[PDB]
Amino acid sequence: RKTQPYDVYDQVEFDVPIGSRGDCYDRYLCRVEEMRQSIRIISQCLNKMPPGEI
Amino acid sequence: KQDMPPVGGYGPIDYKRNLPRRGLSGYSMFAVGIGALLFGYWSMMKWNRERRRLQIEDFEARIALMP
Repeated sequence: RKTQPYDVYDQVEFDVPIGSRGDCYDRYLCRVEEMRQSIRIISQCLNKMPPGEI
Repeated sequence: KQDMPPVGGYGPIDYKRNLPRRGLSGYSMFAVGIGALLFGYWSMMKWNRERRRLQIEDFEARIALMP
């Protein structure tokens, strides 16, 4: 997502959670701290939508 | 010319994490706890020390008669 752009993805800020040790319970803990990043973007992306065609 | 975004103003509501509340922590327990267990035994040592006082009374009638 941030090493390559998609479709304007570049203009919003987020942090990519990371784990400690390679077991499962640190692949779970991404998927909580990765649901608490999204609500940042949906909250950041309701303010910017410019009028225009589709 | 009817489109979505309002004029100005919003939240946000945060994403943050807190839900830590206690709750008698840190040796406050082990303090009340061992305090109840004792008042348990002190409530014994008396009932059980009274019930024996009746026990002898019961074996008394038996020996009273039975000649």
